[PDB]
Amino acid sequence: ELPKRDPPPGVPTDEMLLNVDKMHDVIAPAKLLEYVHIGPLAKDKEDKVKKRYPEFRLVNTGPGGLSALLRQSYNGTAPNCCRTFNRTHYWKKDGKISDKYEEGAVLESCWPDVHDTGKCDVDLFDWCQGDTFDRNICHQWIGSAFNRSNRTVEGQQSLINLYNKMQTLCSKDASVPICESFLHHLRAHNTEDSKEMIDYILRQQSADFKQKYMRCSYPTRDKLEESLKYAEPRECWDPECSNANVNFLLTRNYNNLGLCN
Amino acid sequence: LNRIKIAPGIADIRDKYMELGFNYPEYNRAVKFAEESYTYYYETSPGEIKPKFCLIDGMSIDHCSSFIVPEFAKQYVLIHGEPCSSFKFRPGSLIYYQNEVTPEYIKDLKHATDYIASGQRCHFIKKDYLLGDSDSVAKCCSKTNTKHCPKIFNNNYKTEHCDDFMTGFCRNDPGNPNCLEWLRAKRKPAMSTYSDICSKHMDARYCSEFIRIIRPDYFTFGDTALYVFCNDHKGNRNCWCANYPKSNSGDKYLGPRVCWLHECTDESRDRKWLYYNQDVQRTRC
Repeated sequence: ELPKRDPPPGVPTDEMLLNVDKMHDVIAPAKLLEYVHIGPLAKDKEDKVKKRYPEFRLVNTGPGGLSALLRQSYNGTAPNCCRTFNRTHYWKKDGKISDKYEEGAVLESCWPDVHDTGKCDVDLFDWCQGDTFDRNICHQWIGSAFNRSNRTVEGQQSLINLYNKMQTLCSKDASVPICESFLHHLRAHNTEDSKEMIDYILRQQSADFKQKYMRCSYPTRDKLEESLKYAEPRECWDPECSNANVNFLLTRNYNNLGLCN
Repeated sequence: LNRIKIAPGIADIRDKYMELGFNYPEYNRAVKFAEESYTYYYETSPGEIKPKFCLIDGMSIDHCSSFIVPEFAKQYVLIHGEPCSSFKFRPGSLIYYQNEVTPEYIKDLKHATDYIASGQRCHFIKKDYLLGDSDSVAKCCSKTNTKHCPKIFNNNYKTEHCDDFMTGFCRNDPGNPNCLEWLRAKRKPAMSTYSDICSKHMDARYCSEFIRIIRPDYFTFGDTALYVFCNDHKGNRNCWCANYPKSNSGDKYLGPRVCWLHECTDESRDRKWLYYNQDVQRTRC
């Protein structure tokens, strides 16, 4: 009786074949408001996926369980994000953090280009200023803080604020290896303002610092009056300057050392 | 329940008319319906493609997809669509509601018949390639296979999506030219990655290139590597401008003082074995 037609045979698409179980490398690098399509997802799976990817909203895009994850936030922490340039995310399980994905783990994602934003500045200021100093990390941090000069208003204020904070700190004791790196990078900046800041910082140093560290810049008069005799700068011969640590020379002295043969 | 007949359409071959008589004659009808829009290698509307087919509740999703050439299909996602009704016995038929044919009628028929099902019309929308697997990521980012890749993972590393994969890839093949195009974007995980590599293998030519990029702007990432490498390799000749072995002094020829040694005076042009503060002054002399 009825003129029956069976539907034309179904031919799926990639979307339809997608499986979120396989997609951690696809989903982690996604950005805010970018809809990451994940295939049909059954209702009894929604909680697992919401657990795993808590920074994302779970959305139903279409029929038959078709779905997507939409990133909402970066909830990775300064302790785990700021003390490294290595990693943009980590997977968390049982109080432990692992670089590699493990099932049962929850993904946390670091804020992008975070160091250029200055949101790590309060963490590293503490961390690097102690026995918690990691030379490589802590140097890198100051280097790149300077590079925020040509970037963003946020990063330029960052730069400014940190610079103010570091002036006041390093005036107290420029020996602390964090302040050594600061001065090192001012020298690298190599403008009038970076030079006179060094001299400013250096000129506020303590009684012991100057005799322990700046003998080249503060010679004894016996030493000083020999220098007058020669048209070679004092630095080109003075044994106190061949030894000395260049990060604690004043600009004049630092300049002068380059002029010898 | 009698004289079922399929009347041809006037215009759309896909469109048809289903005529029918009934035991109750007040239910008599001439229903317009369409089916099987041809397989599409193109779009119905701006960014849209809507097959002339009603997806009854419970019908397999792929049935919408059967009317799109599979290559052209990879880009498109299937979202929800407006309520439609279909003939159970001929499921996937799109009923058009025109004149005598009216939602009341259809609501009513269902009440009295199992010859009516309902669903949503197939609505496809254009986005980009989906990429649901790790290998799919590796192929796109490394550029060993590029063909079915979205822009986010195939823009010569402009955006950052590939940094996770390239972090591990390039650790293994630092010399890879793509690892170098990646590093040339100067985002912090690349630079950081190469500071680790070159701290171990500074003597490679890729470390030369590493240094060549990061300077002038991100020089610290090279200085860090030089320091550790030369700390870990005191026997290497090329290290002695940066860590000169007099026990009291390895800082001896840093900064201004670099011009003092004849060796460190340009002999070879090899920036990498002198720190930034150092090789600035070399030229200054």
